[PDB]
Order: sequence, then C-alpha cells, then structure tokens
Amino acid sequence: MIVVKVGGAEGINYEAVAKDAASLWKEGVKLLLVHGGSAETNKVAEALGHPPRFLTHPGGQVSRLTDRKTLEIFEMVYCGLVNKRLVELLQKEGANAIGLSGLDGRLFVGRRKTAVKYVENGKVKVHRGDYTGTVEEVNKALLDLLLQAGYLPVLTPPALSYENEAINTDGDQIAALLATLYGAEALVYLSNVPGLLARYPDEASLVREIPVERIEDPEYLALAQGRMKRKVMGAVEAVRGGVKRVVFADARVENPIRRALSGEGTVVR
Amino acid sequence: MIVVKVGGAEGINYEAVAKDAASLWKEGVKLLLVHGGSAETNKVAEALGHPPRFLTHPGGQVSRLTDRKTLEIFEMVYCGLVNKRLVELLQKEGANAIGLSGLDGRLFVGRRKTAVKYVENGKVKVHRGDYTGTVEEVNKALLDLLLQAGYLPVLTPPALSYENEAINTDGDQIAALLATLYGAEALVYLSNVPGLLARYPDEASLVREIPVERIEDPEYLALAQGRMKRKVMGAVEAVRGGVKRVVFADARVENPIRRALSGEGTVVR
Ligand SMILES: Nc1ncnc2c1ncn2[C@@H]1O[C@H](COP(=O)(O)OP(=O)(O)O)[C@@H](O)[C@H]1O
Ligand SMILES: Nc1ncnc2c1ncn2[C@@H]1O[C@H](COP(=O)(O)OP(=O)(O)O)[C@@H](O)[C@H]1O
Repeated sequence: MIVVKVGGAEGINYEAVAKDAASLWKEGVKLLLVHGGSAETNKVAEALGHPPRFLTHPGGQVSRLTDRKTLEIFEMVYCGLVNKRLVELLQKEGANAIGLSGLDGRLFVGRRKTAVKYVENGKVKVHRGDYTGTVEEVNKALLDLLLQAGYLPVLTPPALSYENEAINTDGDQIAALLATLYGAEALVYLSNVPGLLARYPDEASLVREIPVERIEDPEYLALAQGRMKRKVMGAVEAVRGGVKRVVFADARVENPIRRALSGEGTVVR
Repeated sequence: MIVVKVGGAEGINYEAVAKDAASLWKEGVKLLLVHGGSAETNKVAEALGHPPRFLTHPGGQVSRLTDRKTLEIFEMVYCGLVNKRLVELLQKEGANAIGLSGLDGRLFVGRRKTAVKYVENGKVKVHRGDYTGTVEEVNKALLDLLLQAGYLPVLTPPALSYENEAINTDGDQIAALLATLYGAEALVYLSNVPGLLARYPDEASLVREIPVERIEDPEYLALAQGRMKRKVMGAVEAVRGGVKRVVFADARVENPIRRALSGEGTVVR
C-alpha cells in the first residue's frame, strides 16, 4: 500500500500526478489517492461573492471559517471539480479510479468542533456555526472492498461528524490515518515545493532526511516547531505508527510520485 | 429494486425525498437513486459569469451547449453540491448512502456526439466542442457489489465517453436503463409537478394511467408527441423492457416516493 496525498495549492500538476498514479496502478501497485483544493475553492468563493474568512484563535493560529455556504463551495470544488477531474484523468490513463468523499459510505467520520474561540477587534468570541472537525474513524471495509475489486480510490474531505453533519477536516491527517491503518510502505505528500526546507522559499534548503530517532534533536527542532509543524509531526507519528517512510515531494514536476518513492524530497523515517 | 429519478428543477424537496428513501431502505427495500441539478447549475453558472448557452438544431430542438467550462460547473453542482447534499441528508436519516458519478468506476459509459449541427443567425454550423452524449453501458457489477454490501447508491451524471471524456447526458435515460437492467418493480420520476398533465400548468389535468397497450391510441398521442415525449416513450420502452411500472410523481410533497409507489401520479404500465 502506497498512500499519496495531493496538495491543493496553486500549480498542482494534476495530469502529471494522474499519469504517474495510473502507471503505478497498472504495474500492480496498491494506491490510495487523497486530494484537496483549497486554492481553487477560494477562487470560486471569491467569484461567487462569498470570500474566505479566517478565525484568529486566542493563540493564534488561524483556521478557515467553514460556515455552511463555505462548506457547500468546498463540496462543489473538492468533491465536484477536483475529484472528478482526477477521476477522469485517471480513466484516460487506463486506471479505473473511483472518487469518494468522507460522506460516502460513512468513509471518514470524526468529531465536530461545535464551539471555536476566536479574537475579533481584540475581543474573544465563540463561533457555533463552524463546520470543521477531526477524522477518527475510517470505513476500511469499504476501501478494502473496492481495492479487492480492483478500483483505484480517489478520496477527499469533507468528513461526516458523529451527528451526521458534513464537516471540513485536515486532508493531511486523513492520509496519515489511512497510511497507519494499512501499514503503508510509503506515505507521499505532494505540494508546490520540492519538500521540507529550512530557508523558504530557497529550494536548495531542501532537507533530505529526518530520522525519527533524532526528532527531538535541535537540528530538527527548527522544522518541528516552525511553519510546517503539523505535517512534520504527523509524519513522525505515522512512521512510529508503522508506516515505513513518509516523503514530502514536488507535485509540479514530471513523475512526481515515482521520484518521491525513489527518495527525491524529504524522507521521514 | 426500485429506481427513483429525482429531477433538478426549482423547488425539489431534497429533505423530503431523503426522509422517504431512507425509511424505505430501512424497511429493506432495494433503492437506486439518480438525481440531477440543472436549475442550480444555471444559477451557479450565472453567478460565475458563464451563462447557459443553447444550441438550436436544424429541427429544432434545443439542447444545452456543454462546453468544458460548463461541464466543470455541471460537475461542481451535480457531483459536488447536490450529490453530497443528498448523501448527507440520507446519513442523517440513518441510510448509508454512497454518492457516485458516471465517471466513478466507469459506472456510466456511452457515445459522445462529437459534431452537433445548430442554427445561429439563420446559418447552420457544426459544434465540435460539445461534451454531451448517451449512456449505453452500466457497471452493474459495481452497483451489485455496493448493494450486496448494503450501501444505498446515489448516482448522477456526467458519464464517461468511449474515449474517456466526461460528458453530459440524460439523467432520465440513465434511470430508465438502470430500471430495465435490474428488472425494477417500479421506476419513479419525481419533479415539481404532480405528474403528466394534458393542460399544463393546470394540476387537475393530471393523467392517472397510460396503458402501453394503448400508447398509439389518439387519446395518448397528445402526450407521446407533445412537450414531454422523451420521458413518456422512455417509460413505455422501460415497461416493455420488463419494468413492471413507471410512475411520474411530485417531488415537492411529503412522502414523494411512497405516494408514487401507491399510484399517486401518472402510472405507465
Ligand atoms: N511556505 C510554505 N511552506 C509549506 N507549506 C505551505 C507554505 N505556504 C502555504 N503552505 C501550505 O499550503 C496548504 C494548502 O492546503 P493543502 O493541505 O495542500 O490542500 P487542501 O487543504 O486543499 O487539502 C496550506 O494549508 C499551507 O499549510
Ligand atoms: N411544463 C413542463 N412540463 C414537464 N416538464 C418540464 C416542463 N418545463 C420544464 N420541464 C422539464 O424540467 C427538466 C429539468 O431537468 P431534469 O431532467 O428534471 O433534471 P436534470 O437535467 O438536472 O437531471 C427539463 O429538461 C424539462 O424537460
């Protein structure tokens, strides 16, 4: 099992990712693809006159306000535009992809944050209509069933809350969760940069290797505390959880997945 | 097997349809739900600044121009907004729904019209970038597989062309095709009117029964040739194909499916 998380930032080469995934699948490789689409969602939300709004936490720590209308646009883009673009591209390449959201078959379920603190005009308030949460359970039976039948699952949020509400959630954590549940050989994170890097945006700052043995060393403190903490420690937890390696790699280049599997990027192990 | 086609016109009561479908499913009834969303697609397309455009055929006979950008908005709304709204609603009602498009698992495949004649300024032209076609094949194995595992499939176009291109297609024909493939006990068409009616919009013109024995009678010529020909003859072909009855019913009212199954509307047999 390989799990490939495709990021949703600008300049993701979907046709390049599709071409690679499809040829891996055709070679007999087990794949699970997870994707996003936050950039395209914003663009669509701008155009529909419902611009993105962000909650600044008492930290903080900013997170998208996923009100119902924002969630709906999230659904249009993640579940509609991107999911089906990716499925179509895969079918053109000879891979029988099947696109699913966390709502479908109760694939992804978790807890909704029903009261989130934020700071507006220097006063702290409580937002009760934010549809965001975690993923704590996966319908692995369904994924297993589709995998056994030979389909290539292409998965996306939103997830389903325990009260059956669609909720936004962290796509990187879904991918990490899937990778640990399946004991994945590799978990690949693709994005519009070459990998984890010390001086962003300089692409020669690329860190090649992060041994989980040495995660609490000062060398690797810089990243584990800096901008990309959530991803880095998610990877560390995944490897500890049984995933043999986690690779951060480039989604722009040709053969993004193959290069990543050959170690080109940041390898957490 | 019951197949319920939910229309995509204004004022479709999705929560009412969901409530009914879910309680039927919980009673052990086999359901396949097919839906659309042409009205909401138009509204979204208006707002995105890509207004609907129609091709007037040499007849004609008008049909939506489904250029790639229109197809993408079609995907956002049918596959994103509506499909997931419906799946969420079903999950809230205790039914384990699974939403799929024709692209997913190659569920719906057919032939694309790659050159459509139209009349513009009284001159006949040929449009070569229209992504519309038929559905000729269904991945019944996949549907069977999901049905056996107990999921409630919620299906939608677009379909996949034989050249692996996403294409718009007639949702009513998909539902008719599914109903004949499964030998459905009933095929229900739900829309924002009480049924097939002689003097539209007068709702007392409701035709209760159309015997397929008498389809070529002058009485039933009015409908079989009039505004709703494609639906009426699709129903007639379905019943001949082995479907025991086809009901045209109201999507607005409470218990829309149950009422339809009890004969409330236009019953083709
Ligand atoms: N300088 C940067 N270095 C690393 N990551 C970044 C940088 N700037 C933005 N990002 C990441 O890009 C992400 C876009 O979301 P992502 O998880 O890729 O897709 P989605 O949320 O659509 O699944 C942001 O959450 C952010 O963490
Ligand atoms: N007066 C009318 N009587 C019957 N049907 C109508 C009338 N006016 C419009 N319609 C139907 O409403 C349909 C909307 O599309 P529909 O098939 O319900 O959903 P979708 O295309 O979204 O699956 C139109 O194709 C049209 O045939």
